[PDB]
Amino acid sequence: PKGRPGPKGFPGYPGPRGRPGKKGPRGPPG
Amino acid sequence: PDGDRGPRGPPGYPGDDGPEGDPGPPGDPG
Amino acid sequence: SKGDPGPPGDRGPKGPPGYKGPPGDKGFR
Repeated sequence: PKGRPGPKGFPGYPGPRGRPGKKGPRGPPG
Repeated sequence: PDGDRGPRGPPGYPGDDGPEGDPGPPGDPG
Repeated sequence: SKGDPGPPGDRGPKGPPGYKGPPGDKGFR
């Protein structure tokens, strides 16, 4: 007799990291 | 017996834009 | 006899958050 279907594959790689965060707010006046 | 495990899934999608940068330095005194 | 191949795996997790951004500009004089 034919066996059962094999198990589901493993998940793929984690996705690429997101873009670097936005540049910070401008600092206070001197 | 069970068949082969299936193929790995495709790569994940991109992550979020990162944390905002630090506030900048103050203007020169002033 | 050996069974048929299993189904494809899930798409991988969403990627990690980006690295922290650069320092903000110097303030107005």
